[PDB]
Amino acid sequence: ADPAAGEKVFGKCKACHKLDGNDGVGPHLNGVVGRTVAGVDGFNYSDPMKAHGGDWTPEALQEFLTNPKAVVKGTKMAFAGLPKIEDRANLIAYLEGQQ
Ligand code: HEC
Repeated sequence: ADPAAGEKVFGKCKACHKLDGNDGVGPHLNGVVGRTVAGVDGFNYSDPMKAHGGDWTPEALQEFLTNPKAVVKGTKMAFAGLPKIEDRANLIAYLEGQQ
């Protein structure tokens, strides 16, 4: 629930994601909470991501951020994961502020 702490955790995402609407290694993450999974038009998602379905609910997001390949097997997102629930919670709060 701490957006300020979440901002710091986002430092682990900035190498591939932006919050300014621009897509790069990964799709822009501004407005990602509750967003259709694989919903950014034009971004070249992996087949597993496109087949996942549903939305990026806070729960779906926290699980994915703990272990990306366990939630979306075969994803092209090469991030090891955030093992601490507090870090995931704070990051999600930060993302929610950037909706
Ligand atoms: C590059 C080395 C990455 C790092 C570090 C992080 N992410 Fe990522 N992410 C990356 C790619 C290439 C992709 C597409 C994956 C695919 O299989 O197509 C993604 C995707 C996401 C998504 C899905 C977004 C959607 O529009 O469906 C999310 C929610 C996401 N990434 C979140 C995220 C966060 C919060 C990170 C820091 C903890 C993070 N990613 C790091 C590449 C990379």
